[PDB]
Amino acid sequence: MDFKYSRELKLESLDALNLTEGIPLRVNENIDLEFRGIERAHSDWERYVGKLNGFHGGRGPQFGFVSACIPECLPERMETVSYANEFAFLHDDMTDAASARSSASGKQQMQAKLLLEMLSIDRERTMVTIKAWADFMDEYIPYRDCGEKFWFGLVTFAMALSIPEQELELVQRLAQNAYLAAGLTNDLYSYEKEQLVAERSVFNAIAVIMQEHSVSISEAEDICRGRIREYAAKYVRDVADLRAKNELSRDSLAYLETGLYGISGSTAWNLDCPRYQVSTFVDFKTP
Ligand code: NI
Repeated sequence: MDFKYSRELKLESLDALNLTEGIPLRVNENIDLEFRGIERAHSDWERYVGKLNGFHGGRGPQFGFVSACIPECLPERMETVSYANEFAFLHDDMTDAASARSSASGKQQMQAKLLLEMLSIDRERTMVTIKAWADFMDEYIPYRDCGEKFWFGLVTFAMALSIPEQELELVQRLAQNAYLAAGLTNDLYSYEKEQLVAERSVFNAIAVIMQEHSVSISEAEDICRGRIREYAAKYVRDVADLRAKNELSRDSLAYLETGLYGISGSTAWNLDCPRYQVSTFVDFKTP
């Protein structure tokens, strides 16, 4: 990728953790815009939907989820992209909690305001993105909602990418390995806090592995880490081969390369994000 908006960050712990196949960590320079989008999402959520208590979404102590996972996000789209990602965190927690009339009406007002902002930035890519977003708005083999669809919609909007229709099936199929690696790492780092929250009241790969093999948490963590490494290594190999052949469109290769930084960025963010820190646990989280 020809980097214009991000910088590489040295984080030696990633080498020792060995979950990211040596992919470098990159962070968008416009962290301040990401954090502004997060704060506006919180302000709107409290205005339209409900009170926040002990809620943490994409913000981290140094960088946020979007700045690390979409490092080449277009600067003038960062605030809107971060808002939408934070909205998704809020909406997903409320949907988990649930699974009232004025809060659901408030949530559609908040969606409409976001849709208007996106349409004002990029009409055609907004339509691709919201069609991708439509749904959202025993063993490890059956364990796996289409969260890839949210991220596909967000990245293509964030970087003004248009995937040719004739490449979409292939690109989405190859991206699945990056989503599996990042998603398994996510479950690996969220399990402890999730178990704490459930025991005070778990669809997580750690839990699924423990049941499937009748093993302890740390034994399941090792199994999960081995799977993460397989998925990430396969993805890195595929992207490397596609970039060397240079046959796919620039936009499809940009999306797949961004999948690399989604792996390194989400893993680095998981380490100390308050969302998964046990220290930030509260009783009666809202949403
Ligand atoms: Ni290959």
